[PDB]
Amino acid sequence: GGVKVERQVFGEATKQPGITFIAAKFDGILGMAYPRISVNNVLPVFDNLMQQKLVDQNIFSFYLSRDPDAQPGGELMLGGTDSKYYKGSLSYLNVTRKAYWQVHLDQVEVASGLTLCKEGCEAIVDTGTSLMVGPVDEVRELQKAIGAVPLIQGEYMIPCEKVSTLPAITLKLGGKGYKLSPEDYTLKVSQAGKTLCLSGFMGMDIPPPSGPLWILGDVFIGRYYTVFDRDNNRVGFAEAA
Amino acid sequence: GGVKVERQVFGEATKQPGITFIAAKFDGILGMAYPRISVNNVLPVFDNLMQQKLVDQNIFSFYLSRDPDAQPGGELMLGGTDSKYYKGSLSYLNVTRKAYWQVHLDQVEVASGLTLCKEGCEAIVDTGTSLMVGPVDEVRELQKAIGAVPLIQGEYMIPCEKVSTLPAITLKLGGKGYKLSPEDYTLKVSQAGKTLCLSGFMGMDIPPPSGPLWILGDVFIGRYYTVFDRDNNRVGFAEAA
Amino acid sequence: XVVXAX
Amino acid sequence: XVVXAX
Amino acid sequence: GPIPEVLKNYMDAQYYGEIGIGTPPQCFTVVFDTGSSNLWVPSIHCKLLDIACWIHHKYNSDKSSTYVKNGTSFDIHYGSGSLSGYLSQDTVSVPCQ
Amino acid sequence: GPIPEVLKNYMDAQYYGEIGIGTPPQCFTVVFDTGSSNLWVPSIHCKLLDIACWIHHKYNSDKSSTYVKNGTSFDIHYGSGSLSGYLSQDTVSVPCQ
Ligand SMILES: *[C@@H]1O[C@H](CO)[C@@H](O[C@@H]2O[C@H](CO)[C@@H](O[C@@H]3O[C@H](CO[C@H]4O[C@H](CO)[C@@H](O)[C@H](O)[C@@H]4O)[C@@H](O)[C@H](O)[C@@H]3O)[C@H](O)[C@H]2NC(C)=O)[C@H](O)[C@H]1NC(C)=O
Ligand SMILES: *[C@@H]1O[C@H](CO)[C@@H](O[C@@H]2O[C@H](CO)[C@@H](O[C@@H]3O[C@H](CO[C@H]4O[C@H](CO)[C@@H](O)[C@H](O)[C@@H]4O)[C@@H](O)[C@H](O)[C@@H]3O)[C@H](O)[C@H]2NC(C)=O)[C@H](O)[C@H]1NC(C)=O
Ligand SMILES: *[C@@H]1O[C@H](CO)[C@@H](O)[C@H](O)[C@H]1NC(C)=O
Ligand SMILES: *[C@@H]1O[C@H](CO)[C@@H](O)[C@H](O)[C@H]1NC(C)=O
Repeated sequence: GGVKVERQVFGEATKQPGITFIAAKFDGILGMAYPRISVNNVLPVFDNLMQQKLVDQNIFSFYLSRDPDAQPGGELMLGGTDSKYYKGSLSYLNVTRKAYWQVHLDQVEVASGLTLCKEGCEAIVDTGTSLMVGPVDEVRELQKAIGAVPLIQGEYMIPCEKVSTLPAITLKLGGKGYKLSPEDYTLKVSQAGKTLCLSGFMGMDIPPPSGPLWILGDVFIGRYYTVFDRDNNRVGFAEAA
Repeated sequence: GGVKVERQVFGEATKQPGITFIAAKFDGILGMAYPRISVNNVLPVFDNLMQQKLVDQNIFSFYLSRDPDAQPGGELMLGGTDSKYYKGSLSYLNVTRKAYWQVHLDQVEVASGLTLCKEGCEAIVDTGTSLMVGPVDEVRELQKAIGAVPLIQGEYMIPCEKVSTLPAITLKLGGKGYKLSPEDYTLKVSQAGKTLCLSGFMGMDIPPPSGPLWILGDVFIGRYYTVFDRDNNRVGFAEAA
Repeated sequence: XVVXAX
Repeated sequence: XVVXAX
Repeated sequence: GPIPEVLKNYMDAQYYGEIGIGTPPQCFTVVFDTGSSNLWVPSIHCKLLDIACWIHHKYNSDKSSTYVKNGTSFDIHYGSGSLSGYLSQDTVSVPCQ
Repeated sequence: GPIPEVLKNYMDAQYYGEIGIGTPPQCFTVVFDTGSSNLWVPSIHCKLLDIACWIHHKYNSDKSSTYVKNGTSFDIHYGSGSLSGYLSQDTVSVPCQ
């Protein structure tokens, strides 16, 4: 059945410039991060639901299909996990700062032996960001190591033929490594009208205060089922199904 | 039957930076302006064709269809005018600077009373330019008068719905007024789909020493059949059929 | 792409 | 959009 | 609980599901963004400048028995775009129930 | 003469047609652009950085009996874009006769 979170405050957008929200397939955004970053300190939808006590466990989980045809395209479950979408047991690690769903990255290693973030860095787990992002210069390095060429502004491309032979990249999160094979981190698109492959890593620096940060976006979540546990303030990963 | 322009020099492109040439449907470009602006003083194809006396009249004419789903999309005629595509009789304007097909505009008048480029200005007739482009604040004024809205960098959108309410614009070339109505100068596109119409006047400042320059692109040639005459350096317009 | 609240 | 040799 | 919410996948770039705002509910598709904390949808009072609401759904306050005005202005900047409007209050149904 | 060259229209923003370079003809689409004066096509030897030729038709001189090499560099900037490469020589047939 649905829930009805009542007396939720939301904004009504009257001006939104740029190509971005014109092109975007979606009408708006429901943010599910911490109230600490809420504009006008509005109480967020999950916090209001939580307060109203409408779910037994204050957790929510994402499954995202990586096949464009495959229905359902993904599944969010409000108040529990779904076992047909992941396999194994979930691996948890705690939130390091409560604003975004921020977590500690131990290091990122391209198999060839390019180790980025050796010494550890910070990452936010974000369902609203399509690709993986990381600091410009570090990502450039990563990109050249797997032979992707620049398009514009930190977006990279690989001739689709090569996908099948690139190195796997491992993100070590909380002890164990999470592995992204080439077909996981490349997106087959159609610019002009043709089969092109986007590199699934784009470089963009987030300024301090909050930055510099890696952003584990849908590319990651597309391979590893993610649970956001507001009750324990920990993120949980498992290989998807 | 074709023409064999022989011994033609042309560029073999090895690097082509940025989005624009990825997105384009075309492989390359065959420039048809005067020799003056040619890179490496290479002799242009039509120049080389007049030189091997391949055509009887050294003129070429363009019909461009304004319906995206029309067979043919338009027609370049090398060495004559195609009578089946125009109505009335050509009126010719003399080329002032023989480098681009340049001509003198007397004024652009918007039917609500706005007159842009009063006291005249210069304009190039360009088949490889989609929209009409004119100097930024002058097009800014034109867009407020017809009520379009800023999109990104000198381009404006209008609801396709509002198009029949819009005034007609009139460019006065060589004593004649050439009218473009709202269905002429606005262009139907898709990002998401429908209702998204571009306003066919883009603002761009071409700096001294060539510029300032207005560009009459496909929007104007789509309404007026263009004859480019190298024997006499005049450009002729007649209403396309 | 799209990177959502800086 | 395409505006062709500034 | 638990409430499954089916998302649509667009190019492995955009994942979005449907929610309802209002009594009776008005249905909006939204990304459930773990990277921000606000809910907003276009207003029917959007300026003609907001090319985005020419083609997305617009919330119409007058058709909701549960609408409470608020009027405070917000402004949000995403890595991908900014926007602004005024805040309002109503019932959110996940899904459009 | 008169030689008719039929153009394909794309969204009223792109009008282009088919020509051939080489004996026997290799066919390319080009816009017959009165705003510039150079003819060019992607080279089969375009750098890996040249994303654009990976999805477009590429000219190969080694299949043309009438090619004369030239090799001087050329570079053009359009109001829309930038390119570079080297010049060559060959027959151009219009249409791809
Ligand atoms: C490879 O192709 C090259 C490009 O065509 C060849 O070099 C060119 O050869 C032509 C032959 O006609 C030269 O052009 C002639 O010479 C001048 C034009 O150049 C001058 O133009 C500007 C103003 O427009 C002037 O101010 C400058 O001083 C230039 O010198 C005219 O008098 C002729 O009518 C005609 O235009 C080019 O100068 C030359 N271009 C370059 C970049 O060198 C080259 O020789 C070819 N090689 C092979 C093996 O094919
Ligand atoms: C329109 O809606 C607003 C949103 O509900 C109404 O006021 C806000 O209501 C919230 C509860 O949802 C209040 O409660 C707390 O606010 C603090 C932040 O604001 C207070 O603390 C800051 C610290 O930065 C202080 O400097 C401010 O002066 C406030 O005293 C949050 O940290 C809590 O998490 C919690 O949400 C907000 O204070 C209150 N403020 C704002 C700006 O919205 C508002 O009154 C409604 N207006 C009308 C006309 O109905
Ligand atoms: C997570 O949380 C508990 C208690 O807050 C802490 O002791 C534990 O060591 C943490 N583990 C990790 C991997 O962060
Ligand atoms: C165009 O130029 C010719 C000479 O080339 C001149 O005699 C003629 O009167 C001019 N016509 C116009 C319309 O300017």
